[PDB]
Amino acid sequence: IQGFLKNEKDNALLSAIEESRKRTFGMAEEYHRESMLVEWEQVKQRIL
Amino acid sequence: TAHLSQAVLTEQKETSVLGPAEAHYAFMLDSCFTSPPPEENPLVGFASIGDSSLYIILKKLLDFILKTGGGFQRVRTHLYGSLLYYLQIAQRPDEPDTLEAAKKTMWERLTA
Amino acid sequence: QGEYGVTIAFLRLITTLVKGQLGSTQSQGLVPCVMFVLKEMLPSYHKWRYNSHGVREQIGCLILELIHAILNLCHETDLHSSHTPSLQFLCICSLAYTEAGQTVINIMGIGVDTIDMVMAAQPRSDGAEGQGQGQLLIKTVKLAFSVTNNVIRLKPPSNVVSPLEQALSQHGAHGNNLIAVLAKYIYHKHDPALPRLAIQLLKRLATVAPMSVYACLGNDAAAIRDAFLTRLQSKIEDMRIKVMILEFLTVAVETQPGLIELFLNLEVKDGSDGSKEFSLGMWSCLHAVLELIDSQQQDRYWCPPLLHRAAIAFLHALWQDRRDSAMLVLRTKPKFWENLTSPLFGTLSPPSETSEPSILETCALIMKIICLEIYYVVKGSLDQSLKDTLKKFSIEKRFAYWSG
Amino acid sequence: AAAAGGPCVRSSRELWTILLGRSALRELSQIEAELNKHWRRLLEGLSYYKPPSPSSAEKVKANKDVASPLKELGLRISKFLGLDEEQSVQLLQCYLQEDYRGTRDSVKTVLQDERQSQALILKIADYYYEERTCILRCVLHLLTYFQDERHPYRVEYADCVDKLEKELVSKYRQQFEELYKTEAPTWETHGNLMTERQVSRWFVQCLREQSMLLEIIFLYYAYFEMAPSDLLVLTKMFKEQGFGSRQTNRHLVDETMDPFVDRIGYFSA
Amino acid sequence: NQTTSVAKIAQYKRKLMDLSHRTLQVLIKQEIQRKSGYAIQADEEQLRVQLDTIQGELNAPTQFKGRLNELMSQIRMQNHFGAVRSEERYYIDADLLREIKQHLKQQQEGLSHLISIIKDDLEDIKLVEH
Repeated sequence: IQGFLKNEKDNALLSAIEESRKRTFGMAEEYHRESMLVEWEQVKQRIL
Repeated sequence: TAHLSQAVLTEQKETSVLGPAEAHYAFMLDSCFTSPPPEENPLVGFASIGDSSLYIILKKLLDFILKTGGGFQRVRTHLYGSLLYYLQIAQRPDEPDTLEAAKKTMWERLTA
Repeated sequence: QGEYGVTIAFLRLITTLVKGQLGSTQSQGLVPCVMFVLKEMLPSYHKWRYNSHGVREQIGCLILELIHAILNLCHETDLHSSHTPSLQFLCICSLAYTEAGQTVINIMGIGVDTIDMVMAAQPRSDGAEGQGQGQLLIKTVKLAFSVTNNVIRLKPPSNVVSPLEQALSQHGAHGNNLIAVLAKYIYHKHDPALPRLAIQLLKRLATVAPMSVYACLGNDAAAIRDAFLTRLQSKIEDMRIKVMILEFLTVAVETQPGLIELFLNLEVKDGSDGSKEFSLGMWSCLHAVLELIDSQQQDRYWCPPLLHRAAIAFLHALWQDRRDSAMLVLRTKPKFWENLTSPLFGTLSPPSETSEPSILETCALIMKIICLEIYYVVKGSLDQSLKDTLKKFSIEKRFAYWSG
Repeated sequence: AAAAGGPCVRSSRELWTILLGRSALRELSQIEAELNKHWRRLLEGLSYYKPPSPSSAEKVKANKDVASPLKELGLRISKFLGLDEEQSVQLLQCYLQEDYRGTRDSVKTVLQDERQSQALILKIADYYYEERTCILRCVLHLLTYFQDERHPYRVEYADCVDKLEKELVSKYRQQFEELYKTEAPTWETHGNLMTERQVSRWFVQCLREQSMLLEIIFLYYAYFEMAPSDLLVLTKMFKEQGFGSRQTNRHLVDETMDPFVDRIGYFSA
Repeated sequence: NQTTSVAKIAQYKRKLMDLSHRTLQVLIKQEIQRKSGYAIQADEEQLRVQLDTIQGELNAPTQFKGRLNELMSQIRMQNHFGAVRSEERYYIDADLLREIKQHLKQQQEGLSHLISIIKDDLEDIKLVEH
């Protein structure tokens, strides 16, 4: 019961870190993508 | 705190099959474009996500993070892990980038 | 602490302040107190600690007496001043759209057998105003039905079902069907005000629910009918229960087809000539309707006009809504047209004397039945007791009387 | 039953609903004629309902108007309630007229599934306990109102009290002694439905009936002189019983029952 | 003789129902008699949990039995008003009805060829499986 209730928790600690990491890193691509698209969402009216 | 978070993280999703959580997305599927019905906001058990109990559990966890002295490093790692799982109860899920959600205007996104 | 001395004082205070704000613009001044009751207290008082029994039930009773007071305010109708919502409109919308409404549903959902069980458990024979826990629970559940019967009077007309109206008609898959619980209050004997407020709500779910009231009773439907009919027949019953049963059966003709056959209970036969005969079967509602209009028992038991009106209104709907499988089975009854037309052979006081207007409706509704029968039964197949009743109406010059 | 022109013998609960003014009835003559018909149930008290008899059983067997499964359940009700076979067949047909929450024909399957037949016998026990209670409630209510200047049926209630007076309290005293001395019912004596939870509910009803018998004796002697002979009898009776406390069956008392024992104690005082 | 075969079938299916209920009442008693004096088994608790679930579905007031009672109440009330809905006997031309018959004919002989081919091919494939 005590190796089981170690491994449940050490996996749960890694999991609690992991979605915070990988959500913040996916949010790095998407932040560049909308920033690129918002500077472009200035430039085409500077053009027009 | 992990199992509290996991239980809300099924509640949210099966109330998005046979509960109130689907309603503001199910209504978005109607062919209604002039003089709509009213809108009402049901919750039932989903209202418990607003308890005083959940705010008391947040305090008592921060109070214990302050009361644990530095050398209790293994106690502090389980409490920082607890506060991460508690802050997953306060997590918004991933919404789908639909060409229909992209129509909801800057007025609806400020008057919902 | 689990004890509510200031809460009980506050609910009594706001109840008295609302009851004391009729004829005043100060109703805006109680909105924060009323919203605190509708949001923080009404959704939560069943979720609290208690140290003693009946205290929760008195808090629900006092919350619903405040809400019943708000929902029986008048408005002195100005139509031109301010853009501000009334204390009653804010209460109506809070009950239509939130857990406030679901708590009123949950209190109507307590069920009759639960009230009967509390009254069977009591260590007493309670006095007429003795607020023992069953008579207190009957006050709380009557107030819940009264609140719902006022929200469904004061909702503005709109093409929209509110969550209160939807949760009044929804099939909660791990619970009782609510309409079956609402109808089961027909069994309650210890206060005749409770089944009347339930039947008044059923007369509205029959005209607002997007699903049949008969399917919503299912296996109970015939047992509930047998009980409704036993009370409609019973010669010790509250006259106003008989009125509300007959008017709920009028609405069963107007909007609930699957429910009205169940109550008509037509027992059928094969004809010698390939036809189908229809008869008033052992549980036909029309056996009680035919007694309530019989002149030759009104010789003995005074049928008070508001009840004769209700029996005649049900007969007008059966003729309007072309229910001929029952009309054929009334046309064939001896004395039917003589008893049915007997008020048109009475005499009225002038309009400047205080007559009961249910008699004016009774005569107007009998005139509608005569009109519909003579129009539909094209110049031939009309009954001979009707043909000689119209002849009697002309010979007695009742044309000239009803003209005058 | 409900097709033959037999004079139906009312429940005490129908009479109770009328005397409470919760029916539609308003005619002095319709309350007079029912009191002058029913005063003997009030003056028979709880002993209006009697124990089983072989002659009652043979009338029930020989009857042709009660369909046999209602006799066969009536004979089971008779054993389970310690009740006369004709009164059990009455009680069953009153329940099937008042509180059977089904159709006239679902009565057939409730008399063919034994699981439902047992559930019907148990609901008829609870109906018998409201019936016995309502005989007492009617007398308590006559004694509450026969002297009130305000009461709409005061004269008809006094015209009942003078017809109870000279036999009432001595029989209600006998019924109190019967209820505190009687031994608890058993599964051999009453049948397999007489489990400890029904023996408990029987004893709670016996403690209710003991307290309500004394409540009616108190609200008699508040208007009529107690003789020294009968203070001396009542003092000896309450001395034996120990003012409610020393019941034959005190091995059945829980924390919900001793509040009825203190109500017997308050009236014994 | 065709009608006599229908009458035989309408008896012989009902005689199989008698015999099936008799097989069932024999097997029920033989299994109780075979396991008498033994504790409840895992095969038998599973069987009861399925039978409890099925008996729930059959008694649920919103399932089968409840629905079947309103289907009857709707069909009767619908028919009561259908027997008042006034035939508006419109006209359709004789040669419009001729070409509608010829359309439905070519569609039906076409369906007959598809109902050949699915039987033709389904017997042919069984000659590869053996």
